[PDB]
Amino acid sequence: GNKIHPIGFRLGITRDWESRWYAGKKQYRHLLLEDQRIRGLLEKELYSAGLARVDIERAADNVAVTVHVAKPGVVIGRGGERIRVLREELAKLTGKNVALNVQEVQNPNLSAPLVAQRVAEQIERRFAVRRAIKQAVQRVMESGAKGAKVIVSGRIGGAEQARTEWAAQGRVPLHTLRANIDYGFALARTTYGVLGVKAYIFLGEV
Amino acid sequence: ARRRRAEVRQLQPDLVYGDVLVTAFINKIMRDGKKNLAARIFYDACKIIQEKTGQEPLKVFKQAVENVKPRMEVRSRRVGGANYQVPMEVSPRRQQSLALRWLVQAANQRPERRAAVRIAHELMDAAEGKGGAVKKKEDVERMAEANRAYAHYRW
Amino acid sequence: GKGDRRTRRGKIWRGTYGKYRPRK
Amino acid sequence: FAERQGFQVEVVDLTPGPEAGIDYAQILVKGENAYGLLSPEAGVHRLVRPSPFDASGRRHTSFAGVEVIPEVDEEVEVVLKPEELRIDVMRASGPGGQGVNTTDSAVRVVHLPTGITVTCQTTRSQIKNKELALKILKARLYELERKKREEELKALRGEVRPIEWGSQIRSYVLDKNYVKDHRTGLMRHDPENVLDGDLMDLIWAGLEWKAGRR
Amino acid sequence: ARKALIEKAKRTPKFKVRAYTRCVRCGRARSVYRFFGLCRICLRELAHKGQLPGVRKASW
RNA sequence: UGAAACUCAAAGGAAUUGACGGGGGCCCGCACAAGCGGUGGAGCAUGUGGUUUAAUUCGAAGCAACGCGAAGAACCUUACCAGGCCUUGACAUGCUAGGGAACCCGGGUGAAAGCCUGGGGUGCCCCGCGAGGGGAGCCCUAGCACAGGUGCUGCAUGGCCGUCGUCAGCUCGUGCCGUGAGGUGUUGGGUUAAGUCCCGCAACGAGCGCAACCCCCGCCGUUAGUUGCCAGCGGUUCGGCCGGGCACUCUAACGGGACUGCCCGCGAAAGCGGGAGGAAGGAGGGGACGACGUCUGGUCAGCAUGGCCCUUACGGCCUGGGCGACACACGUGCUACAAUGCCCACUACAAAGCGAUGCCACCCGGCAACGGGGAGCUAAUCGCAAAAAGGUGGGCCCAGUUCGGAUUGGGGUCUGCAACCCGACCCCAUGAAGCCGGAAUCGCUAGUAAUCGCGGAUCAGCCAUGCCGCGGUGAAUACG
RNA sequence: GCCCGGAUAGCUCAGUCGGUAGAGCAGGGGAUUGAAAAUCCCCGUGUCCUUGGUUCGAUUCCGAGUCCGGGCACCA
RNA sequence: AAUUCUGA
Ligand SMILES: [Mg+2]
Ligand SMILES: [Mg+2]
Ligand SMILES: [Zn+2]
Repeated sequence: GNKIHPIGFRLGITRDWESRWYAGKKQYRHLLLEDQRIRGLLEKELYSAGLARVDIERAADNVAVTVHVAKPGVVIGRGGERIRVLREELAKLTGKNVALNVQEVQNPNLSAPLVAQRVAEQIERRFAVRRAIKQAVQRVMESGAKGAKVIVSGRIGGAEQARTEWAAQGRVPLHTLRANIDYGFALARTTYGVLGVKAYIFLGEV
Repeated sequence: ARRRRAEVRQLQPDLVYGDVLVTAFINKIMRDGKKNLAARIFYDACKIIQEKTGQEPLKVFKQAVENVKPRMEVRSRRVGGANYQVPMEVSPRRQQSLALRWLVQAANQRPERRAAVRIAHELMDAAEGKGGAVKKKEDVERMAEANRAYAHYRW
Repeated sequence: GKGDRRTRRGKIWRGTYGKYRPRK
Repeated sequence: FAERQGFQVEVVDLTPGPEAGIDYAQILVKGENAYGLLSPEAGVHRLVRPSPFDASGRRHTSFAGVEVIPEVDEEVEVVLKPEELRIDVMRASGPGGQGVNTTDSAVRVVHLPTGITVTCQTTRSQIKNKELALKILKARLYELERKKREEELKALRGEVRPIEWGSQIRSYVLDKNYVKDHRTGLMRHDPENVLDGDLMDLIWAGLEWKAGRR
Repeated sequence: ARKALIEKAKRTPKFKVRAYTRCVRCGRARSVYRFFGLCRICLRELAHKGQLPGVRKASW
């Protein structure tokens, strides 16, 4: 039982936050709770896009909701009906100006949360996990990178003897700070146990 | 201490006598790092010297601390099922440490209720070759020599 | 001693004030 | 269990042993209608749990037997009144003199309701030999009249005692956590709770399954 | 006794003494910093994800 | 010379890779030695076994469980018991019916929960001023599908964390050798904390490891000036208090510098020793980081979730009891046995954090805890706040005492609806055992051990002696 | 039945001129070991068979009885 | 010069 989260370890430098906004010790509670109620509602209606991140800035009485995705589409619809009914559901419980935004992800294979949900689906759709991993990893390194690593917990195939298939490629020094490595973690939900998957995508440096 | 031969920490020269040793002696009288409430007692003893012998507490030191230095003590070893506690020489460095220690302990034994009195007196009897610290010196030297039977065990 | 509730350190170790440790 | 219902305990015997556990435990519990309550719990109780006396902690099974017998007869008295005894006085045999030929020294005490006959010729008198033959007939009786209180009581207990793998009355397993009464078929899920004295119910059922076939 | 418990953690009935803290992510009742309002677990999992403004692993 | 009955699904040879050795060789860690202070003795605080109680919920079990969950159990918490009640239910969705559709306010019986019962009256879609009701928020009674479970299964699981281990290790690709398992690389030689590196070598590279890249502390500077200042002087009632000033102090941001670069000794190099210069050397002192993996370890009771089980109760609510129970037993801690001491009076030096139904300057009452008033503070500008040991001078004079403070009796203050269980403080009177502790046993190699005090977290208050930080004084020993 | 000897901690045995109750083992607590045994510390442990007497008072000295271990029961 | 660990 070792290894610690590679995000909270890079926060300082390397990786940036995901919700920056100063606050006073009398609101922080209520406001921070708001951000959660947002990631909670954005959790459901948005999974079809691949919410690979949700940065939220806030100066005061406003919100800088930015939902980064690799495939927008369903986020808006074809003009402005969905992304409009989302600002609706939003302020339908948030007293502020939900200033929404939407980025794009050019290489969806180089985004951990994506590759995570990806395999997380190949699992629920009964696929050779032994394959799906060596294939999802055989997708990154080719589509440009230097390191790749995926991990799946016990219950592969349903065997009661819970294993844990490793599988990585390239380089992945989780000890080296100057590197920036994308980390992801999705949860397959099948009839038997409740598997877990981790994605490790290596990128830049300096 | 298996790699380096450790290091002989440095003693800051005294701040009255200028002796790198007149401090090593106070340090042993220092309980809880209170060198002020320690050196005080010591200096209050030096006044019991100059107030009970014209001898300046300096030769009462280089003498009482020299008449206590054990030439050889016993350091046990075991060759294999051998309860042989071999006798052997003492490192000039060690000697001092063993001395000063026995001096404080001995001091802390006398029936004098104050303190500096004890240190002063024990220093007098030890310079005058008859203090409880020397009692431990001969006691130690008896064990030694008396076992010269183990002379081929000078590890 | 540090448990004698009727002295100096009695209150020091305790963290209170009383007849045996008035407010300066 | 016998301290919750209100009954009183007497530890007639308890004895340790080598490593850990218990060698023999014999207890006497009183109170009104006590045997009827601990009569169904008479057999071999199986246990299945992770073995603490193993390094790997493997799942292991343990067997132990429980016997139950009430306190009926207690006295010890065999006063053989010379009512059923046929004493004979035959002439002594062996050495002696005129007196061994002419004195009816030898005696034969005959136990008529049994068939056993003891004889004595050790001494030279009849009244000391019929009395010495009763100090012997009483002895050989004190072993063949107690041998029947050991043979009428070795088939009076029952039969369930092999302790083998396959002779269990109830199974206690803390692994998956449940109790299995192999007589009635019930499967209780509180094993750590049954190990405190809550037995009224499986004794309720063992007194229906047992006295339901006769 | 968890859901039906937070449904008593929301109001502030008779007296204030029975007013007690409670995490927001889960029903944690112990180790809850009035400040954030979250237990030490949720708190740690969030401070790790980065969803916490200005929070960062110390070091001295 | 030499069988059978019976019985077993193997007995067996050599050769891998490991593990183990009361085998060997080389080299590490407060592992022992060296050295200091502590436990186990006493009283007490806390956790645990046991025992008992109707219940004393539960888990954790050698190191790696036991001041551990628990960083705040009087009802709350609360999951346990006794008792009173509620069942569409405290909550999420949705359906159906006439009520009813925002809504606020009484009475009665009961300990409370709950059941009963008394009123104002509901904008609104809107044919329509209207009789009416379509009406959306949406509350009430009845019905259905459901909700709920801290009930079980941590060897069904996720995630997270402990330990080996801050150990020097573990692998892959290709080639070669071996029929193969498998080895070689990764051995030997030397060095280092290190599979760090150097040299050879059927190997050549590479990956996960260490390191470095991150922060704190030390030396220096640039920019910055309501903290600091006669460094310069001014007036200065005399407190940087005034104006006035960035040279210091400091505060936070960006950089330099140390790298074995320079000399000399050794070696083929790597590298080691010592010397200087330098504030600082051979990883300068601390963090943070902890590999393939082991322990079917622990955790369904933080959350999630497979599976089993109950659903007018295994759910929900309530007053109250319990988790605090004591003839015993183990662990971690606190205060002590004292003169390098205790008590008494007076006066000084820190750091890190923390304060609006919040920390409280200063007066007045009360010996006091504590209570009135009231100013200042969104805080490098006011307060919490006195740091303590110490420096200092006056009395105890070695007696279980002016040591030590357990226990008990009497009196009060403060939160809190409420201190019998069961709180923290104040005063008086009580002053028990303990005179350094059998066998065994704990930590630490330097600003460390010891000693002394300050802050925070949770929290109304607190059983906090626990935990996480901060600073004052400041050692002995290491041959091996 | 005669003569001789004994019973004392749960077990096996010692012991006093009458006033003192002891040894080894067992058993309990702690300690070591991962845990057992072995080892080490710390303790407790009795109408001295019952029933009478003398004595100031008896586990001991005499009387009776109960049980146990022995030796004796020959000449005809 | 110092014994033992059953059986998924
Ligand atoms: Mg060290
Ligand atoms: Mg054996
Ligand atoms: Zn939580």
